[PDB]
Amino acid sequence: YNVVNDSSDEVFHFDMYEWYIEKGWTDRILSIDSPHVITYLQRLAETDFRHAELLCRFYTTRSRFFEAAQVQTNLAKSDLNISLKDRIILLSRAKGNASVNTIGISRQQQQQLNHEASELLEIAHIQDDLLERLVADPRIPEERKAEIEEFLDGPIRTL
Amino acid sequence: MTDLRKLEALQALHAELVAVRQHRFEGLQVLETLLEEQTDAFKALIAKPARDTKDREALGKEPKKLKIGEEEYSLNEDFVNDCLKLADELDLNEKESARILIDCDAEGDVETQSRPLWECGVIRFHQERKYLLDCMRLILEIAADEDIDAGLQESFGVAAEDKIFGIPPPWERQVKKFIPRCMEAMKGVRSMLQCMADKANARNMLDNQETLDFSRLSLVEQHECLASILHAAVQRHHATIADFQDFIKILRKWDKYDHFLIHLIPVLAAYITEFGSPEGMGDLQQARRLNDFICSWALPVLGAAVRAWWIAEHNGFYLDDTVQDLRGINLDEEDEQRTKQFLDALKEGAFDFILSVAADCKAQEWQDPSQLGARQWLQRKIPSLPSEPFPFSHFLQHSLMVHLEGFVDATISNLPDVLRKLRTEEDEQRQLRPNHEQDMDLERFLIIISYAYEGRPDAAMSFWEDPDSNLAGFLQWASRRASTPLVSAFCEMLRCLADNEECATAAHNFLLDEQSLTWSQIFKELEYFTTKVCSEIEPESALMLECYLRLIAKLATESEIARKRLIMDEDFNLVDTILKLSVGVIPHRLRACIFYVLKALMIRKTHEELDAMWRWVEAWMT
Amino acid sequence: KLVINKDMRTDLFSPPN
Repeated sequence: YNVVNDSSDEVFHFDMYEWYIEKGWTDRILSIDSPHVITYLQRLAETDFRHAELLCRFYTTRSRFFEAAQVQTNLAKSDLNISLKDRIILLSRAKGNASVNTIGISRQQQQQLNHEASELLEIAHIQDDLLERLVADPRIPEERKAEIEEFLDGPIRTL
Repeated sequence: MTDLRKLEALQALHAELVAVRQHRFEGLQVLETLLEEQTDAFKALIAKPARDTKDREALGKEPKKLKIGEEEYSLNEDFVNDCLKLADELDLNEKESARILIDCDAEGDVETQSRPLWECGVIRFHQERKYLLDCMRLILEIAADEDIDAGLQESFGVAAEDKIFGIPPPWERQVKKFIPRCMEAMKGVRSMLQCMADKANARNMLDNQETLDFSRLSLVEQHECLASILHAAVQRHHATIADFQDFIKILRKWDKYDHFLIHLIPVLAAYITEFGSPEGMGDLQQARRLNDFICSWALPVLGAAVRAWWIAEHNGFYLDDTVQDLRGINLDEEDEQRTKQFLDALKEGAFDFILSVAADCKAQEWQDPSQLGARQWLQRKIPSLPSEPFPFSHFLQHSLMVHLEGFVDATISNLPDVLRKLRTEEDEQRQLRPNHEQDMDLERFLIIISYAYEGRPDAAMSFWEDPDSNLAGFLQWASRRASTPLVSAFCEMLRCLADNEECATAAHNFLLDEQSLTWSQIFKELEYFTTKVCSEIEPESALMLECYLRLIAKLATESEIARKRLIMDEDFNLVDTILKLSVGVIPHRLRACIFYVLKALMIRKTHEELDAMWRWVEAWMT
Repeated sequence: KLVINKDMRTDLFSPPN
């Protein structure tokens, strides 16, 4: 592992960040002082959920809660393939992270994000309560249930 | 700014807490916004990720581009060398260590301090723990402030339960408790400080001397903050017997006397108060086991003091037989056992250690020359501090004085017969062998009482409000016929119990007749010594004269009735006696005390007093 | 923003196509 960390090959270190993510070694990746890994995540954060989650962990441990709430909220409003329940977790985290002070950011900007995440989380829970009840309902034909699961187990719908 | 880093976030947060503490609520809305952004910080007090090999080998393999979170940075042969150096000195992860160094380049503090880049990382790392821990003390301190709005006082209270102690609020709700994390947290500070001296001494045996001194100061401050946080948490009845046993074992395994022991003293005091005294876990059965458990020690004075405090605090149960159950238990045997244990603790030097700690706590760089040699004529056998620059705080001193006054009240209201028998034993010992110096237990105890009651008139008034209480009873009983040391200790106590004018007037009215000490005997002894010197003198007589002069000066500076009476009293004529004593062959201390007494008497005077003073001066100088 | 429109929906109790 010395030979690994003693390298200056950049495509290599990118390939190793991806490999650590694959194997699940949050142990060793979260323990890198470097910003090089943060910058690498900032480009692909809004591309994949698993990468965004890593980026948000780096922000939170650095008391940058508002920036994580921003990543999580945009990810919940996006058209990436994300389940409704995963979008409930993202909003719930963003709601908490925007409710606490982050230095350098105005109280107004925090509250406006904590409010957008609170409303979207309220709608998401309604949608989850619906989807669950509809799937379990004995009086609903199977043919329709599959159709319900397609349109409700994804991005959050209007009221 | 708005996008502040970890360091700037804690530094700004600290300023806000001081505002609310200094009666400035202009940042209420801004304060709550910071606690939410640093929620993950308050959860873990102090935790450094272990040095991993994955980052060590990867950092040096491709030291070209670094990715931390969302931003990206470029590593060069110069910066990469600082990461490995910082990680080795502090044993910190390469990723976390790099982030610290990156914060310095952005803020650009290398020019503000003109130091190597790798050294700044050590300071920046210590600053985080300082504010991260120091800010917690302000939260609990403000949550207990009674001079603020009740609503705001409760906001910081519930917040600390969840942010610091990790306890959710009442309106909601695998995890580890706070104490076990705090104990392990303080442990890391000790191991880190120990390894620091070993490595530092090796290379020393440079431009980093001041940095090492600042790091040691930050470490001791963080340890004091952790101790205060632990004390506050224990004050909320959030402990158990396992933590108490662990703390007792850690104390038994104590090696050297230093500031850490003085910081932990109040922790054990609060532990005994919550468990030993009937003001907490009032399980009488549980207290019996702890008594035998407390009653191996690498320092006997510590065990003696602990046993004395435990006995003093636990003797409050056996006062009456109506508030608790005391059936099928003998009293005389337990009383004799506690008495012999307290006597053994005294012989081992419990009060001596307490007095040495109290003295070392208020060690001041400069002292007023009007009180030189006061309370410094005993036989101190306890080793002193190494004199390193580790100044104490104010809240710690306040808590120490409060605990000492509480212990004094308990010992006075629970063990009067013990003090009586000790005084009689000392008297008979001094009588059967005057050539030898008996023990100074009572004098040391009175000096500790004086140190406890200093600059606190709210507590000193208790000795004058109720003249029929136990406090006034002991005050009047300690004024009977005794030796020079006891009289000097009582005079010093009276002098220190005159922080204001009301207490000074009360002491004046209580000293004069309305047997206990009276001004008549004082002036008689003064005239006797004057005639003896003018027709040798022993140290005890000089000490008594100096104590009398200091007491008179204090009463004249604090009280007005005494200043107006003694100045023109025909039966005393203190001025003539002090002048006849000063014109004699005596050391300079007595002359200085007489001059200070004259100054105090002449602090507020009129034309007639000025004329009389000038007449006396001319008559005695011509 | 809510807008009720009972007019044209999709029969929740009939399959598609």
